[PDB]
Amino acid sequence: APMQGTVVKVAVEEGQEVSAGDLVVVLEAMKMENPVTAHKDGTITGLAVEAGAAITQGTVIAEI
Amino acid sequence: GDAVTAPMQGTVVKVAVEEGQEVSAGDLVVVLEAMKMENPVTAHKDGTITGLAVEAGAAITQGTVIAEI
Amino acid sequence: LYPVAIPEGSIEETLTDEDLELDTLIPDSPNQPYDMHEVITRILDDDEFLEVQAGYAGNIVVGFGRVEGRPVGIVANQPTQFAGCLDINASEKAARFIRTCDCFNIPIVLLVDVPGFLPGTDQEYNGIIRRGAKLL
Amino acid sequence: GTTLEVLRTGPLALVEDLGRPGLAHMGVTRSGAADRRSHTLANRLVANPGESATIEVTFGGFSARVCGGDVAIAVTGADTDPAVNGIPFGTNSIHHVHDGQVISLGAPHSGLRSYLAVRGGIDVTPVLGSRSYDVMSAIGPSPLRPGDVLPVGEHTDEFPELDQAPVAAIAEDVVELQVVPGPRDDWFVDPDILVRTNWLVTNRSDRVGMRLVGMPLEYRNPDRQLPSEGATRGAIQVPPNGFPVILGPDHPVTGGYPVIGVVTEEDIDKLGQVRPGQTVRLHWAYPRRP
Amino acid sequence: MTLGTVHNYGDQALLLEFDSTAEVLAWTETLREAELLGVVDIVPAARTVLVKLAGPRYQAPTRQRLGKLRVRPEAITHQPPGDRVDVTIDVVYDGADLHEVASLTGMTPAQVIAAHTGTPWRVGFCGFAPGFAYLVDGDARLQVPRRAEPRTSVPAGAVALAGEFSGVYPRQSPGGWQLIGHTDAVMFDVNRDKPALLTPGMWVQFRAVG
Amino acid sequence: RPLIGINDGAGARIQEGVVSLGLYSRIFHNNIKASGVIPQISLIMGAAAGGHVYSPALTDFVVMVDQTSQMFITGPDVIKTVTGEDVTMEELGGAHTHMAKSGTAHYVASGEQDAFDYVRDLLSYLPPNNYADPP
Ligand SMILES: CCC(=O)SCCNC(=O)CCNC(=O)[C@H](O)C(C)(C)COP(=O)(O)OP(=O)(O)OC[C@H]1O[C@@H](n2cnc3c(N)ncnc32)[C@H](O)[C@@H]1OP(=O)(O)O
Ligand SMILES: *C(=O)CCCC[C@@H]1SC[C@@H]2NC(=O)N[C@@H]21
Repeated sequence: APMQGTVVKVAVEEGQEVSAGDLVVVLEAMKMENPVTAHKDGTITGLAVEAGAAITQGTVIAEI
Repeated sequence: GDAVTAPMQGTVVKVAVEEGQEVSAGDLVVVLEAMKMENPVTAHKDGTITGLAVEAGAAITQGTVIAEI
Repeated sequence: LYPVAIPEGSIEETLTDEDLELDTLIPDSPNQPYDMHEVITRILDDDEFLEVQAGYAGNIVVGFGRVEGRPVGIVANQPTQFAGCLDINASEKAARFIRTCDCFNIPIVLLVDVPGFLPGTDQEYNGIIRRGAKLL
Repeated sequence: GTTLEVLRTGPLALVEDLGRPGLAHMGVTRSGAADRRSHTLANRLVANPGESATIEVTFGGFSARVCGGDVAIAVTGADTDPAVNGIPFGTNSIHHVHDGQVISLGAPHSGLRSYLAVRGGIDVTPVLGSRSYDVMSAIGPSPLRPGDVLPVGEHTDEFPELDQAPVAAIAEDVVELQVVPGPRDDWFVDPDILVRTNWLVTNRSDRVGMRLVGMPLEYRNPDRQLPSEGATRGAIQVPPNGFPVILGPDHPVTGGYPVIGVVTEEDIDKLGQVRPGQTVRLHWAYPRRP
Repeated sequence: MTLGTVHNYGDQALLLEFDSTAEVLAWTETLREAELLGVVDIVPAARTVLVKLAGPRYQAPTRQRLGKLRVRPEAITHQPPGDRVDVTIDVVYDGADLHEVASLTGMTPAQVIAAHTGTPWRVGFCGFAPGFAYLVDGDARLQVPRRAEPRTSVPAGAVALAGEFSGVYPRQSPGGWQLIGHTDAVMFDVNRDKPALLTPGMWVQFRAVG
Repeated sequence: RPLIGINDGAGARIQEGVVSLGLYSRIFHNNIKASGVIPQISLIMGAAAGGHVYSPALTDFVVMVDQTSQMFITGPDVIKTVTGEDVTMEELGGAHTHMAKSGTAHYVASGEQDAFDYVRDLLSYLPPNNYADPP
């Protein structure tokens, strides 16, 4: 997570394959919705966050 | 966990919410005075106040459970 | 002194992997900082280092350690604060530490990485000349 | 001439300068760089005049490719380990980038905003005489998008004579600020709660303002309305819910809530680096007395 | 009179307090003519003038100079000096609440819009949004109180009044006023040589379209 | 025997490089050896810049001439580039600044002859060395 914020959306299923440039999550912070974009193809493994949960900067959203 | 817990040993100078009040992550729950400084404790998750176990003027130990959910 | 057994052979014959971690420490760009504790803790015994005034004038690190059981005082520029510049507060911090070691015969090891003195009218008006001369 | 191609924006990237002052008769707020000392330092490092524009990158992550010529760059503010072709170079230092090389900023170890300056400045088209963007009115150059092309202006004849500036490390958590008391400090039952409280910065903070939580401030007369009055960057409003708000660079020209204090010009630029979840402490800059 | 109460507004600005908008606007013109060296901005408002300075170094010298200025008595007025209307605004009075809250003060909707059309409005202070302007010194029977609630989605060009104020919303925004009508005049546009159609110190009058 | 330096300045001779720094180090080391042994007096009569300033600081008395001598470690233009404040050499490092603010100066002479007079007055009280009695 690039910043502290609220997980307004989690966009993928546990274990789901993903392509680089798709969206994992959206965080409300800075009075703005910030998308989290997958940086490589892979499988979304152990998706550790729940919608509406608050989280703190640098926490792992998933391994990739 | 769902417990809101006191981060410090201090006295509850103000309770901001009541049980069954809806709260959102980052809303104020209580204020603790210690060392002549006053410190907020805020809700970690969206929910509604339950298990409320502190009151204004109570001196509480570090790690005291304030409320849940 | 603590009892320490000196290993035999040359300095180049006795390099540990922890010593070899120093060869890659310094960033390629002259301006990219690094934590000087990565040097201090590798040249001191057991990595053991008693920092003095850790919270004050963080652009210079001073403190005690041991080298083969001998107590030493370390005085090291810290690139991560003011790029390692000297200032009034660092100069006084290091000057009294050095004079305390010198009273009690503790050898001093200096780790130097200083681009200069910290520029500014606040330093000039507060006496960087008079108080920097303390570390000299 | 030289241009940058924006490969990645990071969470937000804005063109900024010293802003558009004096337009309060049009209702236009000054905006400009949130941390003016960092902005101006980056310009001075590249030997720009300080009104030349820079890119304010928020939470880092910005990346761009230099095309069409060599350019001198500097990055100041939040330490993002700025790098060229993956080789880091110093924050608060100049670097010379050759045609075709890639400039990248990581995530900031502390602070919030990094300013990328280029020799000759980011020469997008000015709006109302400034290249700054206002997040509240959206006046100014549009927030940068991937694939945006940024012109590099013609440089002055002066040359960069200093390789780096030493700068004090940005505080990681507790930020301590000097506040001028009032003018409306007499509106409150006990205004020294302002300096007796460890305020916590909420996730709602942005360029318009930073929103705190703490001990509620109590109005002396909670039904009292305020005639709206001028506002400035670093003014500490107290909305009637009792939680203070510190106005940022894009604050509205006039405000509706009592200003309990204003951060001294010594400290206002430190507000430009405070991230959500940091603690703030306030002290009166000189004795508050009614 | 000779000066208001003056507060430090930080170390970089000074706030002058006044009893009524005629003072604030006459003092604004006085400070504009004073050309005070080191001022960077002047912000008139509902009961105050804020002066912004190039830095803390200027605050005490400026506070000392302020005691030397005196406003021209003839410049304090509540009506236009040549009775002129500088800008005329076409408006259609399809207002959302001119009848429901306001006309119950006494004047029927037709009387409300006729008084509003027939009385000069001053362009007072400016704020809330670019090219939004607080019109003042209009007809005293129109002074319905603020709605005691926020609004939202208030249309671009929407014509409104509340308190002693009238005005036009330049864009979709969270206004707070009663709505009397609408105008298609472009209240703000950065590409117009005068981006704000209304600027403080002018006088404007609405002209009815329906 | 007392040592008088009439420092004038401009720092290290940049073309000669690091040797000028080694000679500064040697001059400072001798000022420290001499410290508390012989009276050391520094007259500042020009822009003592950079390395030239630490030697006066290590001497016992520094006499400056009011409008025409300055000391600073780093110049106004580097100060401008880093800190952004514009300052003149006189404001940054003049004799008034080193008297009233920095506390480095011991006298501010109205001219070079007045500075020489004050140095002769100082020497009239000081002994030649710590093993001698004051005159
Ligand atoms: C450790 C010590 C250092 O790092 S010193 C680094 C910076 N050195 C300086 O230049 C000192 C600071 N500079 C200044 O503020 C002024 O230039 C000083 C030197 C104090 C006064 O110079 P000013 O009276 O304006 O004369 P000017 O600039 O016209 O120069 C006259 C001639 O002097 C020479 N000069 C001067 N400083 C140095 C120096 N440090 N090394 C070598 N040469 C020096 C200039 O080159 C010039 O020679 P010429 O007459 O042009 O042939
Ligand atoms: C985000 O919540 C900060 C808002 C700061 C600007 C707004 S504008 C309308 C209110 N009036 C004022 O003076 N500040 C508030």
